[PDB]
Amino acid sequence: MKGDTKVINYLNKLLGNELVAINQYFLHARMFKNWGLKRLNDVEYHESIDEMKHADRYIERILFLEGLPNLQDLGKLNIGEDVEEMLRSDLALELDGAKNLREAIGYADSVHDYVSRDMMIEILRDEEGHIDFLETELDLIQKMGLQNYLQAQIREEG
Amino acid sequence: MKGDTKVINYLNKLLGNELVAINQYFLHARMFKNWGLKRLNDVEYHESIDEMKHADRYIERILFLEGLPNLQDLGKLNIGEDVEEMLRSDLALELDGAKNLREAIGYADSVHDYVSRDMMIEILRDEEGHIDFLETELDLIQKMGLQNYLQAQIREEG
Amino acid sequence: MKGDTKVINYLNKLLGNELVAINQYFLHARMFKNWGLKRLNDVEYHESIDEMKHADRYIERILFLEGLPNLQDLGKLNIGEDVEEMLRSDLALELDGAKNLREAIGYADSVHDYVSRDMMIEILRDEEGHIDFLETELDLIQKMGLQNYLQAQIREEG
Amino acid sequence: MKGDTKVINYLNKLLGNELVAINQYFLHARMFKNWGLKRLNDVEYHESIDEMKHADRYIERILFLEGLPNLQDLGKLNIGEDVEEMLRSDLALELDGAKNLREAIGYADSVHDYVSRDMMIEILRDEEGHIDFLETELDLIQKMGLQNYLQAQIREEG
Amino acid sequence: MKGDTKVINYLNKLLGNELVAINQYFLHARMFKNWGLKRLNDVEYHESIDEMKHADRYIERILFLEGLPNLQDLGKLNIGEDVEEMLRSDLALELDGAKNLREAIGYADSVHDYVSRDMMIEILRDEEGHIDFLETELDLIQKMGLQNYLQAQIREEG
Amino acid sequence: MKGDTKVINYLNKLLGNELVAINQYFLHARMFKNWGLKRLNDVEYHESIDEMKHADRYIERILFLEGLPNLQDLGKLNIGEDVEEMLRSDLALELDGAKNLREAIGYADSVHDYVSRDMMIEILRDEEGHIDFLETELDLIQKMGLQNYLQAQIREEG
Amino acid sequence: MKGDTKVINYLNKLLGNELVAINQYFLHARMFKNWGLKRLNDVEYHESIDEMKHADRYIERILFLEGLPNLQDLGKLNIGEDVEEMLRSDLALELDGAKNLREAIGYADSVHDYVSRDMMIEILRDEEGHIDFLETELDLIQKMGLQNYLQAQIREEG
Ligand code: HEM
Ligand code: HEM
Ligand code: HEM
Ligand SMILES: [Fe+2]
Ligand SMILES: [Fe+2]
Ligand SMILES: [Fe+2]
Ligand SMILES: [Fe+2]
Ligand SMILES: [Fe+2]
Ligand SMILES: [Fe+2]
Ligand SMILES: [Fe+2]
Ligand SMILES: [Fe+2]
Ligand SMILES: [Fe+2]
Ligand SMILES: [Fe+2]
Ligand SMILES: [Fe+2]
Ligand SMILES: [Fe+2]
Ligand SMILES: [Fe+2]
Ligand SMILES: [Fe+2]
Repeated sequence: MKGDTKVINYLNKLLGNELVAINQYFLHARMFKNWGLKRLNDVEYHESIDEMKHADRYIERILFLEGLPNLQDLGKLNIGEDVEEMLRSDLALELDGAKNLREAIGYADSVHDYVSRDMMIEILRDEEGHIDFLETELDLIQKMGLQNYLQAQIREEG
Repeated sequence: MKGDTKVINYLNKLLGNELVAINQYFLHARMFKNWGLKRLNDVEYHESIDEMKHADRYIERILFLEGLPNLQDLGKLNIGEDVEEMLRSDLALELDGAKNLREAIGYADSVHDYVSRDMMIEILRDEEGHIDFLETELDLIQKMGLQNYLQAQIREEG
Repeated sequence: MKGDTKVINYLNKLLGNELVAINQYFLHARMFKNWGLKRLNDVEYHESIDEMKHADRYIERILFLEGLPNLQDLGKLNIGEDVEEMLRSDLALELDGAKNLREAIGYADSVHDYVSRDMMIEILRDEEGHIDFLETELDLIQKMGLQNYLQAQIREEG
Repeated sequence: MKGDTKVINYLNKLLGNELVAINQYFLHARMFKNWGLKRLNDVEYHESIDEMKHADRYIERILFLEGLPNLQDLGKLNIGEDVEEMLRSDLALELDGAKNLREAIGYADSVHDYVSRDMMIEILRDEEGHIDFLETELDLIQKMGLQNYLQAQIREEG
Repeated sequence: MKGDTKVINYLNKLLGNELVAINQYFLHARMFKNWGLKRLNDVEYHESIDEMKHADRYIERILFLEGLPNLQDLGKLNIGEDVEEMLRSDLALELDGAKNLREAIGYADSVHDYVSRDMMIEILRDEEGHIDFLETELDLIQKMGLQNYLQAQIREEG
Repeated sequence: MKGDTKVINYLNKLLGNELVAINQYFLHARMFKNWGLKRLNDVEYHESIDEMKHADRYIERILFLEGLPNLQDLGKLNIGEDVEEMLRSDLALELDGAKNLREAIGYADSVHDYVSRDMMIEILRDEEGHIDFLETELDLIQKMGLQNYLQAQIREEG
Repeated sequence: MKGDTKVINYLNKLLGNELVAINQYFLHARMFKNWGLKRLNDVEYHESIDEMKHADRYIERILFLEGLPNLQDLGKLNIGEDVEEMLRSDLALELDGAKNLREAIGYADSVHDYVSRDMMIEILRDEEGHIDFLETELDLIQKMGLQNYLQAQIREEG
């Protein structure tokens, strides 16, 4: 079914955001793993799979609307060298992605692409969950101190 | 069965205490949840359900004694902005409720409403359990320090 | 994540509606229970739990958006003294809450709070179900007469 | 296999009757459902599925005999506004369909289309069951009165 | 263990009340059974067993306290000839027994027979349940009318 | 609950589209079945049930909003005589229905009928799935040729 | 453990190859899915997961050897517009990656990084499997013709 062109560009831009998050979350996960911060590896990994699922949804949707999914262009990763910095970097990235999502959802509505919209509202809801997680971790770091926070990441949560 | 009027007023006043505790405990629970203090959310939540059960018992009793349960008037919530302050506020509230309970139990005895009394002694026993919990948490905060105490709330207790 | 201020006020106002319905439905339930109208106790009780779930969702959302959930202010209960009057009162309350919900959903859309909106559309759908139930019961009362209607509430529905 | 032409016209006319009954029974079912007459929704719904099965049989038979099933022409629905009127309308419709069935069965016999006949005798037997149901309900309405009859439809039959 | 004499007289008087209720409830049950009011037979029967359990408790207690249980004197039965009258008669009897129970509980307290008291408060709680049942049935009779009430007793409650 | 009048007209028009699709899909299914194209019978049949579910949802919604579901008027069926033509006809019909859906969804939003909207967005999502299926089949016919395509429909897909 | 620098550059270059293959295989998979070539979607998807596992292994190894995994630079995707072209493009990519792998394995040996080597020989073995698959499919296309080949991709392999 021939989709609206500008909807497809939004879908590709959103896809672009997910491709960045996939990589940044996966590296972060395995950095934590290497450092033995077992709990942060499990969570960041599971957020990486999340973004993968999101990318898949965009890709299928773009293809269905008869556009060309763009997996070639990869935006800026910002990795960071310590826990706080890296969590903070993931948070900034989610915030920028939520902004793009808000814009695309409004536009899909105005051209009547209600199913693209509905898929996007779902993804936003997942993002908003990732945002909540990061914000919470970052405040815990400050409330309990970095040393206690790190000790609390050594074992996986059952 | 037509109950003693003053017993019904006591039952409504006790109900009023429970309605306050229901709300204060539930908000507290979800504040802790938001902060990621998973363990305090589970406990405060389970104390909220507790007060709900208490309210239900009062409501059924009032109705049985042919009075009018009063769910319209809600006393002062005192929420607080940090863990200690909020736990302390729950403790003051339980202490005031135990006081009212002691008074009502004595009175139900003197007008021979032994089953109202028996229900109330049971509830008091549950309150006394909540009091124990709060007092213990508050002392732990001081003995181990706030930072260690907070770290200890991150995971739920199995 | 810092939410829009006016969205938070709407969320608190909606929360306020749920707190009223929680109490009015619960008292109604136990009044029916006392009268031995077993079936109406089961349904009204299950609608009380429903509103509780709604309140919880608002509370968590407000907290997530970094506002202060307001459980202190409780609007007017209208209890009533016989079945019809009480059902009718629940119906008026749902109708006013649906009105507030419609307004809040429109506003959340225009400030791009699509997830608050999505949660609210879900709640509205549940309300619309409660409305359907009350309207149906009220018509049954008239079609079959009060005496037959009452006899039909004595046993629980399997 | 090339069927007799007039048999195919009969099969299409019978199909036409079923298409009317499908719709009239389904709307009736959901009207009862809306009114909370749970038992009448279950029965009328199950009669709707019944007519659907009948339509399917005609369609397959017409196709097998190499004719063109006609699903385009839809006869007059007569919906009605209250229980009696609607049940009575379903009864008149079944009576007219049984008449057409009797005629078609005789004709299929005389051109030796014994399997079309055999399918039709089966369908007639089901119709005769629907007729029995409607007649019984309509007499119950008069014998026990409308109010008692309505109360008796509120719960589904196990 | 030698009990207080006046406690034993109270226990015998309470026992006397239970012996009356045992018989009155059992006859009532089987009257309802004979009339085909299956539901009232089940409930009144189960209240008869209840009073039997109460009698047993008094008997064991009196014996333990070294007194002589008195099963010889049987107070006035008031049977009645129709449903209302008979239910009303059971209600008056429970009311008189609750009065005696209230008096005995106060006295057991003042002579420090706390376990006799504790057993009696339990029994009172069961009586208060029987009172609730009778009051409810009697109001249902008036609210729905005798004819509808009777029809509602024909089948047992699952 | 009294719905917006124009929403009800949209719901009836959408219902009208579903009634057409129900019949066109069902005949198509049994045509394929007759031709021994087992796989296309299973898929088209399952799309017929799909439209039935959609019709049911509209009917219940219209009734809830207190309008009159219209099952009397049936739009133009376009059946076709060979596989391609028939698939193509189903595709044109879905495309026209999606158009009407897009329009109705926008309007329900502007009069605040958010639950009608939410139901409609769901249905659109199902339609968009049917569209995908038809488009894919039609391209497969061209890519692999009609003879190979037909052979591939002989067995059902596990 | 501080690894050899040039081994880390090889590991990053190999990682780079995997990141390209991940994306190219995933898009290819969902293109096939969209076209209804169910079997090629399953296989290409499962090769995408394969490359992901490979990337993960490189990432963990680089981190262990104390280098910086590079997920920022993405080489040229070559997508293609029809089955042959796309399969052929995957084949050229695997061939270039096998070449880089052969070179890296020899070098790891000469600096005594035997475990990096051992991981790489394993990955090469998987690549060599992908190469086999693509070569076989491409020959099948020629031996049986494109139309027959396409028909053979419609159903998934059990
Ligand atoms: C007003 C703020 C309240 C909130 C936010 C709230 C919330 C909740 C929640 C989330 C549940 C769990 C739902 C479930 O059982 O699956 C629950 C259960 C329950 N609530 Fe409330 N509630 C409130 C007030 C009340 C009031 C006024 C009553 C009346 C007495 C009440 C009585 C109950 C009872 C009896 C249960 C079931 C307990 C159980 O068996 O687990 N609640 N509530
Ligand atoms: C036009 C208004 C119609 C409505 C509202 C409607 C509705 C429904 C519904 C809700 C179901 C149950 C879905 C399920 O099986 O889970 C159903 C089943 C079915 N319908 Fe329809 N339908 C309609 C017309 C038709 C027509 C024209 C046919 C063609 C003969 C048909 C044939 C069938 C068949 C064969 C089943 C499955 C029966 C079974 O095995 O349970 N229906 N319908
Ligand atoms: C580029 C760096 C990537 C890495 C290191 C990576 C890694 C992984 C790993 C280790 C798994 C788990 C394997 C398993 O399921 O057993 C996985 C799963 C998956 N990946 Fe990736 N991946 C990457 C990129 C992508 C991309 C670009 C996509 C395309 C959308 C994608 C889509 C998926 C999907 C759909 C799953 C299965 C999710 C599930 O059902 O559990 N990934 N990935
Ligand atoms: Fe995402
Ligand atoms: Fe995210
Ligand atoms: Fe309490
Ligand atoms: Fe408490
Ligand atoms: Fe609600
Ligand atoms: Fe509600
Ligand atoms: Fe039929
Ligand atoms: Fe019929
Ligand atoms: Fe007793
Ligand atoms: Fe008793
Ligand atoms: Fe549909
Ligand atoms: Fe469709
Ligand atoms: Fe690989
Ligand atoms: Fe490979």
